[PDB]
Amino acid sequence: RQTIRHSTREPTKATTTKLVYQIFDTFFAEQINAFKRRRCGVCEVCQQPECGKCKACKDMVKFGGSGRSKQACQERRCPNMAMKEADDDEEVDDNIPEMPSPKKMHQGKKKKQNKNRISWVGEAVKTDGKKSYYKKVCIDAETLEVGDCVSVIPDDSSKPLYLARVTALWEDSSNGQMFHAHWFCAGTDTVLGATSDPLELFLVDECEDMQLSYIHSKVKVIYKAPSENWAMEGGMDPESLLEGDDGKTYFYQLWYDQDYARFESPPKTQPTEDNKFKFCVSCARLAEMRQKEIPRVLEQLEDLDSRVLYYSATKNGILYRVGDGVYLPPEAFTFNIKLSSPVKRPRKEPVDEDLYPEHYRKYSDYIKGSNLDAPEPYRIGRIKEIFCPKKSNGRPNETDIKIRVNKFYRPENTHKSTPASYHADINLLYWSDEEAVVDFKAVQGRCTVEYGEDLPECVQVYSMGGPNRFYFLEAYNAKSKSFEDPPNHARSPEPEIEIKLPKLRTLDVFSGCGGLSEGFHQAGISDTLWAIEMWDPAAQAFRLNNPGSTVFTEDCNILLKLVMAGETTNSRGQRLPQKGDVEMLCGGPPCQGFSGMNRFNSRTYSKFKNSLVVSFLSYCDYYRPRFFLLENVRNFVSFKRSMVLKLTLRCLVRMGYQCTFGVLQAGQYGVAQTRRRAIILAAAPGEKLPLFPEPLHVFAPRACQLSVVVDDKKFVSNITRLSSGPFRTITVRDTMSDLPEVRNGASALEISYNGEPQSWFQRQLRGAQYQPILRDHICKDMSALVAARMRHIPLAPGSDWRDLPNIEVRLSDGTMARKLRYTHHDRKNGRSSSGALRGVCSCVEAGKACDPAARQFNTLIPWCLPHTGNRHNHWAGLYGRLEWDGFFSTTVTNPEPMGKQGRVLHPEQHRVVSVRECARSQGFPDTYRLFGNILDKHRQVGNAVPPPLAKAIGLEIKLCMLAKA
Ligand SMILES: Nc1ncnc2c1ncn2[C@@H]1O[C@H](C[C@@H](N)CC[C@H](N)C(=O)O)[C@@H](O)[C@H]1O
Ligand SMILES: [Zn+2]
Ligand SMILES: [Zn+2]
Ligand SMILES: [Zn+2]
Ligand SMILES: [Zn+2]
Repeated sequence: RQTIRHSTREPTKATTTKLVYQIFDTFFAEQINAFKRRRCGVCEVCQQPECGKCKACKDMVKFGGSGRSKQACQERRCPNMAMKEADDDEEVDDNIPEMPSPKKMHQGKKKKQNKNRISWVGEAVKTDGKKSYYKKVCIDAETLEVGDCVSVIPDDSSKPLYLARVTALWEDSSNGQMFHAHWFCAGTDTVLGATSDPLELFLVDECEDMQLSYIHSKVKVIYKAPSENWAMEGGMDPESLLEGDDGKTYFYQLWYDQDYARFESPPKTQPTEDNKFKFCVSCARLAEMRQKEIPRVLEQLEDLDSRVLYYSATKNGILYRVGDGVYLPPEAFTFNIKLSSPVKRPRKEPVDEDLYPEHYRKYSDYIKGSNLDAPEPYRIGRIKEIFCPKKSNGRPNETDIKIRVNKFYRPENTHKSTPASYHADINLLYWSDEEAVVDFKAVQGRCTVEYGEDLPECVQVYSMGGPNRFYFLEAYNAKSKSFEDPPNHARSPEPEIEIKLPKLRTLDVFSGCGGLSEGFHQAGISDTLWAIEMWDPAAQAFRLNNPGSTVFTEDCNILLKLVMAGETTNSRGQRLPQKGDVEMLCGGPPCQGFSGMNRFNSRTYSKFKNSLVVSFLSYCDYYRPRFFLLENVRNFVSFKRSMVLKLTLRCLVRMGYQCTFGVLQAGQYGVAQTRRRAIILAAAPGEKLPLFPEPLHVFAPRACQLSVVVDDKKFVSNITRLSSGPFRTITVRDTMSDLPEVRNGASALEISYNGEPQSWFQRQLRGAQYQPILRDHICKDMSALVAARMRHIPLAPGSDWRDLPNIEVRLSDGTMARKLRYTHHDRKNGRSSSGALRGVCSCVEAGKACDPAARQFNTLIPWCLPHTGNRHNHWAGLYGRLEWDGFFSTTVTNPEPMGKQGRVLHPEQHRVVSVRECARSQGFPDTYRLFGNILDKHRQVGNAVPPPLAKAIGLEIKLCMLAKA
């Protein structure tokens, strides 16, 4: 801010461990400021013009006075005063990712060296064809045995020096004195970049045979495994095996996946007792990958005239058998039912511009084309046959595996169309005698589809019981467009039980009201015994939902200092968590202060160096939990030239943790809301690093750009579902179609649902509450003028302020709303059809200034919008209504009609979305308790992580727990 222009503006060292501190101390040397609440210049108060008749305005320069009391006009006490939360992915700085996959680094020509003396030492130890392997070799003085590391020189100088481990030494009668090189990857070639230790290397699946003449020199490389007491080493002082070793010698401790930015513990792959002298883990693994991805049929069950049928086939590590469920692209096949195509349009008639003067501002959006709609979910079908053609001789072709399936219908696939999806379970299907033939290769995955009546338990238990589960009760006949019982051939007929490991004691920092913990708990992997939330209202709410937890309502920095000093309890008399108590650490630290993309500064970094991110990493380091989870706004991966992301990974790698990062879209996991979150996963040395959750629901493509660029390298997660998904997208209708109509200003904290749930989504969220009570279906009370605006926004899909009628209106308070007057000729936007001007200030002129007297007040159409319209894409979305078929925007923390981030009017009712509706958009069970005043509740809901999203992530961690032997 320039000064205090009507502004009502409202130790410092973070608690760190010596390891974390030293990692961050290295950067942005200083040798060659508390948060201030701003006001949202949008509410009907900030809009208010300085009256100039009170101690405030009368104490300013404008109204005769001294600029002493910077206090703003009294008629401008912003009720929505707020801190600028970095939770602002409002930058879309990746809407056009134009890049490939990280080309296997070492791909390139190397320089042959002129070592003048290379002679085998000892006698051969094998003779596989033209290859006679040796145990040792001697080059110009130097000596090499397998297991030793060498260095090769790239031909291109734009490439670094290569380091490799010699896994074999042999001599080929056709190539000479060879060796196998298993390449290492230097830290600066990983996402860490220049933030890594200059001596640290990482293992990668890159190797190649090569002539010993390419060897440049011998190099020492030591392995740095986790100590016996790794989990207790948190907080200790930086040790050392030896100085010449970890201090001055190349070392490594982890494996690295360049495509996924995954740092993992070294593979354990074993060597058959046929290659203990020529084993290469890389080849071993690469061999697994090539074989794990060759669609191949197995046992056969019949040999016919033109093709042979098999009982099962395997593709991508998954075994497919006849009768199984399979996922197919929407292109795989069509349904007999003709996808109806609409015709005609409105009976030709333009809009009345005298009445709707700001409607022309909608043409730019229109012509600019509309953004793509969510893809169709997967086609689903039962495997009837698995067959291979027949070679031009008589033998089955395996390079071509085909599958004949039964087409399953989704309710929306029948003649009933989309409306059929409204009340149907998301996993409800219909059997069909329609068949299709596709290439096994087209299969996207395996799924379970069972006849509901023969299930050993109810539909709900079966659905909440496992991934990719579908069911059917009736069959569908497209020809007669009728519903009949399923045939008998449509029924059934190493499966054990459902092992349930104990929950991990979880410490959730910056817990907010609990979204993240709720989802984790729902995944059945955790029990948040300890939470930290400095903001009281949200801390109270966490208490309400987790009676068995210990909630600390204080700066996360004070508690950690206590435990580090040896304290076991705190001033309030609460028991502090100690090493061994925390098995999992999760949280979302605020990034306020360094939310910009611009590079770090010497000053701007000294503050980040003491930010909550460093404090959170300190917690991770000290407690050394089994699994670490850091969630944040998508842009966490970009802030400050990605240094925030690189230093966070760098710090985890230094701790010896396995770690990765990724970006997820919440809408892909069950909510009718767009919200991308950055996710950093870390896992203990003896754990299995989790994978990111594969999308469950199809969602708008433009909202699903998940890739990330760091220092010109593109990273993606393990996610393979990029076009379709198992379930249809969840809409606003799915979210709140069942809610009782309330009015602007609703305050009844407890009302009746007055009806039954309608959508599958609603069924899940209202739960199995004995005496169901609809809570918090309350919404902000808008001024008589704002309310008037809302009731005048059409219900037609995509209506907003640009649809308001320029008419005089009496208000609920009694005053009259005047018409907006077009006073200046805007040469850019022209005139209306009748000849009316379109400008509302002098600025629409040639550079001209803003005649302060040109401002208008209390006009249905807000003067400010056409005023600055041309420079904000016509403020599309303001006073806009949510669409029943659409989704919420990143759930607002304080719904405002003219708020940038705000497209918040209810689909049909003339009000802004209620607290409960917002909680629905986040996936919170209707029984989830919130605490505080209405604005406090909105904040709670909005800052939280959507449970469905955290649940998905939680299930990935669960898989790792079950896999640990
Ligand atoms: N120094 C601090 N110590 C503890 N909590 C803080 C601190 N600074 C901010 N917070 C709280 O951190 C939270 C950040 C939230 N956006 C996180 C929400 C959370 N992941 C959820 O699912 O509900 C807010 O509730 C803040 O009030
Ligand atoms: Zn305001
Ligand atoms: Zn005043
Ligand atoms: Zn190899
Ligand atoms: Zn102006």
